[PDB]
Amino acid sequence: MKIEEGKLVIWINGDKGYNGLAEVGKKFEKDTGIKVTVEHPDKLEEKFPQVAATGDGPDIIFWAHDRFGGYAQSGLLAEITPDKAFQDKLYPFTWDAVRYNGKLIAYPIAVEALSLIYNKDLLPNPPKTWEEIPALDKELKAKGKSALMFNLQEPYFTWPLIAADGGYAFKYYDIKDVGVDNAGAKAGLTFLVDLIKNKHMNADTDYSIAEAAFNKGETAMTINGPWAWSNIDTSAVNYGVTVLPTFKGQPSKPFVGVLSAGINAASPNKELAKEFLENYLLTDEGLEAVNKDKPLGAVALKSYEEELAKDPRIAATMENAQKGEIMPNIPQMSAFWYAVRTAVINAASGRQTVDEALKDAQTGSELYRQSLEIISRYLREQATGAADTAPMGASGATSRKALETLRRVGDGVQRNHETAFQGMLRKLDIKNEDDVKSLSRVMIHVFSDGVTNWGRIVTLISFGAFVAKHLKTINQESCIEPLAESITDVLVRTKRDWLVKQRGWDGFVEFFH
Ligand SMILES: CCc1sc2ncnc(N[C@H](C)C(=O)O)c2c1-c1ccc2[nH]ccc2c1
Ligand SMILES: OC[C@H]1O[C@H](O[C@H]2[C@H](O)[C@@H](O)[C@@H](O)O[C@@H]2CO)[C@H](O)[C@@H](O)[C@@H]1O
Ligand code: NA
Repeated sequence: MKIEEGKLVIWINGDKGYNGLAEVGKKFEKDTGIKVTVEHPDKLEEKFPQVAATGDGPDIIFWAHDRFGGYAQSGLLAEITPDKAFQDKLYPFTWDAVRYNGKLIAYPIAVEALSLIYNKDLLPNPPKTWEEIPALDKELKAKGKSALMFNLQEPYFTWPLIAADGGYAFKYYDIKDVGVDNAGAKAGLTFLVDLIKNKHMNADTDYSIAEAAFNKGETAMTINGPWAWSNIDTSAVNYGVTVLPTFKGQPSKPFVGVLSAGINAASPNKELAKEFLENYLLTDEGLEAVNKDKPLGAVALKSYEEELAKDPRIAATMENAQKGEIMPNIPQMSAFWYAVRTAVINAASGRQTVDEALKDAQTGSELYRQSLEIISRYLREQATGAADTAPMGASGATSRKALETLRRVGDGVQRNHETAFQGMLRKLDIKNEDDVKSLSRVMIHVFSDGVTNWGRIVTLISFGAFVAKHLKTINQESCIEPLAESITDVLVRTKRDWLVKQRGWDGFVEFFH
């Protein structure tokens, strides 16, 4: 099994206090003889699910809590079971952030929210509104400075503004209700785009560029989290940390993250990982070592948070946090961020209009759920002979028309392939939920081998329906939902970009109209 026993490998993002974490690791080694390696791989949040699915990767992964539901759904995390006395050492709301399907899937570390960071020597009174920024930038440009620079390549940083006037990810979670392309989101992202068009900001600005400009005194404000304050301390900029500006009179609403540590389900060192996280890291001295390297924010550990809470920068962080919302941890968060990242980048660069960009983001964010709705309904009605009577939601005319198209087209595909499907089904031993796991390997492989088009997607789904009929016949109707989920995963994981390019299921209805 790929992960080595008797050592701990930890992954944490490169903007965090990884040298402090490695000090905690040295302490552990001194008491236990177990060496701890801390690494900060690029794109770790994307790499983890790839490697862990093979039984490889780090023993411990640190990331905000939003990615952890996806990893837990995929079976990539160990359930953690801290006892009552340990649970009571942390804030309950930090535990809530790492609860998925009623199980704790990670240890919470610290609460992170973005704030407005400003240079007090350039801007003694920071703007209370977004709307006053253009005028401020004009005033600053006369003196060779700019008003505001922040990372436009990661949507986390633009989210507070998108959300201010009513953008939202998933309504509180109703995965059916997505608010990425509503009027509020459009208003916020249009304001950003106008800043860029009026040369108050540059579309190419990334994390490093914005940090460098702020810490060199070139720009009067940035938007960043507590991890950033160490580099600003070293630069000797006189800075303040404050509430984000309002937009259309309403607060900026940052997405609040709880930095959390999960244990790899494939680790043979789970007991050492638990001992390290509970008895070395989540202690006053452990968190202090980390926080001294790069500030964590509002830590989850009550004893130590009471000391940090007196710092005005933490107060500001918590003020922004209360105006914001805790991120969801559901599995489609990954897709939501991918869609939104592209929409912001393309709207900023002018490759797409705001309307265009947010439409595509809404399609991408809704794709898994919409696909599972169609596929699960078609498989279940095929298997049983009766349609599901529940409505689709308020966003569900697309689901409905896609199901109707699928019935029409799929009737013929199953009819014409009945002999071939009967043959393929016989080769396979599909008798219970264990077997369906295997099918995913087969179905991915077979599906990916050929060309990408709607006809072949209909054939994949049609075979799924043929299997569902068989499942029902042998009293394994409970396997139909897992089959539908597995087909949906295959389809959206391998064809997401192609699907969004087609306008999702509306494209399907169009192709076969
Ligand atoms: C694992 C079962 C799947 S998934 C799938 N996805 C798209 N298309 C498929 N079949 C067509 C003919 C295609 O490739 O266009 C299949 C088959 C499938 C099913 C039965 C068969 N008999 C011979 C070959 C074959 C293939
Ligand atoms: O930009 C989308 C991105 O947002 C959040 O990632 C944050 C992270 O939480 C912070 O700890 C800090 O590292 O900056 C990151 C943004 O660059 C989400 O947690 C992440 O899943 C998402 O992709
Ligand atoms: Na990164």
